[PDB]
Amino acid sequence: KSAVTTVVNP
Amino acid sequence: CAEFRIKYVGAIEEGPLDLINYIDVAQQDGKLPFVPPEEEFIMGVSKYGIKHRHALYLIIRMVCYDDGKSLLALKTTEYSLWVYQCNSLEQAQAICKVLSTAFDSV
Repeated sequence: KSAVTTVVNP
Repeated sequence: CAEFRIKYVGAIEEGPLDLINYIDVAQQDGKLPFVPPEEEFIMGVSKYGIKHRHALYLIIRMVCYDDGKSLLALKTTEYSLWVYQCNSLEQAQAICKVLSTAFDSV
């Protein structure tokens, strides 16, 4: 399971 | 258009891994402090922008990790790197979730 999350701009 | 609760840290006048380092360098120097004052501010995530307002087109990346608290990082645009501080990791990750569809909103 996760620890560091991100979202990138398209 | 959802509202949140955060603490402020500071601002600067390839992947997300690099963004974490730039904070850790500016933290070990003194440009941005580790532990912030208890002052609680509202971080509303609206369709318009991050409600002091930040764009939705010019924003690039959001990072959240564990510096039992957390940290935050933005990327508005010469680039900018806005840094915050969340109560926990789950809520810090929950903000990303709002940006996941708010991006698909435009």
